[PDB]
Amino acid sequence: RGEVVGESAEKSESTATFAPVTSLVRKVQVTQRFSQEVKWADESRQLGVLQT
Amino acid sequence: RGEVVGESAEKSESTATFAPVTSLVRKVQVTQRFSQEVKWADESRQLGVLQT
Repeated sequence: RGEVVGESAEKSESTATFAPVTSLVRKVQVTQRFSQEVKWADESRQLGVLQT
Repeated sequence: RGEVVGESAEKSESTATFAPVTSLVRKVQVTQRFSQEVKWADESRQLGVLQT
């Protein structure tokens, strides 16, 4: 901030203050489980279940 | 769905789910009955009745 001062009046200081802020780190996973029966059914009959 | 995991938190599973749906089959008929005298009237006068 600025300060208003007289002719030989004593001057002050006012200085910028700073602080840090920090990230977190999040790991996200998805796991889908199915029978090998479902792989056989899809690859024979062309369902597109594994692709969807 | 995704799951948020720590550095050695235990990972879980979430899998897609599916179901089938089925059509019906439906047979539709229209039958219109007329006298032989109507066919003769129509084709001799050009009535257009049988075209309609």
